Amino acid sequence: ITGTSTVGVGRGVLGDQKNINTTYSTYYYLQDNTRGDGIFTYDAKYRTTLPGSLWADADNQFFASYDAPAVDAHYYAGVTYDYYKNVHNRLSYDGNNAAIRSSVHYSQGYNNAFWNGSEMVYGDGDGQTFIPLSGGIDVVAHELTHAVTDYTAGLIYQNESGAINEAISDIFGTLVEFYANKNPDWEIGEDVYTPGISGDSLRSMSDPAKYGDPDHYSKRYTGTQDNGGVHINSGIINKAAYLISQGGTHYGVSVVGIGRDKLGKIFYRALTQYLTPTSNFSQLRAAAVQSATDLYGSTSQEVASVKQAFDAVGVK
Ligand SMILES: [Ca+2]
Ligand SMILES: [Ca+2]
Ligand SMILES: [Ca+2]
Ligand SMILES: [Ca+2]
Ligand SMILES: [Zn+2]
Repeated sequence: ITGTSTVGVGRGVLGDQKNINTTYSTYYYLQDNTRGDGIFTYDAKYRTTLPGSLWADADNQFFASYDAPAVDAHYYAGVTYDYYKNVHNRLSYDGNNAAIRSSVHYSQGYNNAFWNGSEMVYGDGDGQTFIPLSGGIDVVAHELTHAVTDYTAGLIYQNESGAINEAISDIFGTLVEFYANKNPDWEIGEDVYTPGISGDSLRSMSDPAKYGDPDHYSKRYTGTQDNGGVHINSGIINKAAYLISQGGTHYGVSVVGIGRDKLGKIFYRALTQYLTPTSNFSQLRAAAVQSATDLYGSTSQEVASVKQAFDAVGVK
């Protein structure tokens, strides 16, 4: 919409108050003109037709419970845009400031959120398994990161390349959660998963086996479910990424951590310069080693740690 840029105030899914960038033109819309070609938030009104209508509000105050998921989808797309721009010098997901569109209130009782190749889509959850999924900054950033992967490596969504695609999204969704310093951790989806149980999450990067996902290549799922285990076998890479960052001993192999910042720089380089659509886990190791080499030298501690981490999870 064409109008004046302004700032509104609302409450997110978890009850926190935040300011959001809006546009005024008769109504106040969830349109943030300050980032790239814009961040746009739509109401899918419990239907599955997309994108729905651009979110319009009469007084720029978003404190209704129906507004909550929109507030957070709009705000957390802005934080994810800022992370990629400030940390990695990338302007939006295509690297050329493409507009970011999200629709909330998709369908009824829908326990999922996803990047559909053109925009973000978020369900409200059924209220037991999930609450509205845009309340989870690691969820928003995990899904928005599929857009970057799609424009760069293009990892296909099946077998080992799909599991790498998923792990890359968990890694960067976690780094965005640490960048916003929103109670950060190495778990995924804990702010929006099961409102009635404290302390769990959908997946864990520091210990994938806590929820039954593999944490070593010898425990990888080889059947056909879940497009060959894309959400299951990502635990092997997530554990490798956690060890590169934090360090630790895993199945007797010791890794000296190099921290989150270097973890993000290595994986971002690996993703945008060496991964291809059919890369497998072994090619991922090679790409991460080559990236660390590029950045820190072939005889650095950083290359040594990337090697130890992949060795610890059985990827050669
Ligand atoms: Ca209002
Ligand atoms: Ca957290
Ligand atoms: Ca988390
Ligand atoms: Ca929970
Ligand atoms: Zn994903």
